[PDB]
Amino acid sequence: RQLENLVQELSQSNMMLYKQLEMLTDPSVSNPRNTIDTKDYSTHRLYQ
Amino acid sequence: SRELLRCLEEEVRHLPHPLPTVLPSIHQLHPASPRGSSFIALSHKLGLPPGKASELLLPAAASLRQDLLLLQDQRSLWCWDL
Amino acid sequence: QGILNAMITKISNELQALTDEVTQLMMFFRHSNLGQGTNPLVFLSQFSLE
Amino acid sequence: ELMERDTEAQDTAMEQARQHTQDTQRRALLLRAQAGAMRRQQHTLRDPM
Amino acid sequence: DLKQKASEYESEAKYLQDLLMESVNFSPANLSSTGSRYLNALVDSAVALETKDTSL
Repeated sequence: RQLENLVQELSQSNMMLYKQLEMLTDPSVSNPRNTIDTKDYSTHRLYQ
Repeated sequence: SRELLRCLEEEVRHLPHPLPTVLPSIHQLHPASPRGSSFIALSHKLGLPPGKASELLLPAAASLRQDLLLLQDQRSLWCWDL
Repeated sequence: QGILNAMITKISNELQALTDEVTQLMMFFRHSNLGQGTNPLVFLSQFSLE
Repeated sequence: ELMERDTEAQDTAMEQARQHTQDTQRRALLLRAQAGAMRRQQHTLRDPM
Repeated sequence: DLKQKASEYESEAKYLQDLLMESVNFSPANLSSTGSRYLNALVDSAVALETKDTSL
């Protein structure tokens, strides 16, 4: 049980360090800057 | 303990590589992005002064097209009667 | 970041010390083969009572 | 117009410099925030250690 | 395009307001009468200039 307590604490440490990695590696923007984005439909209307 | 050390290590190399998941159509008009430079260049080639309202590019350019159709017909008025 | 790496080195030394203590404590409980008096007589269940 | 071009050479890049400064100082202060957060993790584990 | 950009400007205004409160806890109502008057003067000066960057 005494070792299991530290196992729980280390697992808590591992999960709270797991939860920080995915926030810094989010591909929100998905050369994309050179091309006209289809989501940016204002540029599409401008071209049309 | 080794998994904790690996978590610290994988946290180390992710520091050099802050992108917020915000709407990108307005954000691409910001001049810091290269798309902002593209939009200011489009304003330059459409007669809009630099640093102006980037959202009035489409009303102005179509107005330019409205100006365009306000020219060629006059060309016919200077040609057929010619 | 340099101070951060120095203190991660400190905490890595702490984790190596924790693993050292764990390895020090394994041999008392991996001691299941007490078929002799030569080996430290740790637990009674590691013997044979016959 | 020539010295207007000279001024616009800095007018174009001043926003980029400000953006670089702000983004670099935010990604620099998150190093200290990380250091504090897993110092908290260090002392959360260290007393039971 | 105008309706789309109006919705986009609403979204960006809300995002920047939330960024303001989460960063320095700043709201338009916190400034005094002269501060709000200066803010509105810059707002309608930028309206008259139809510009996006408020840098000098």
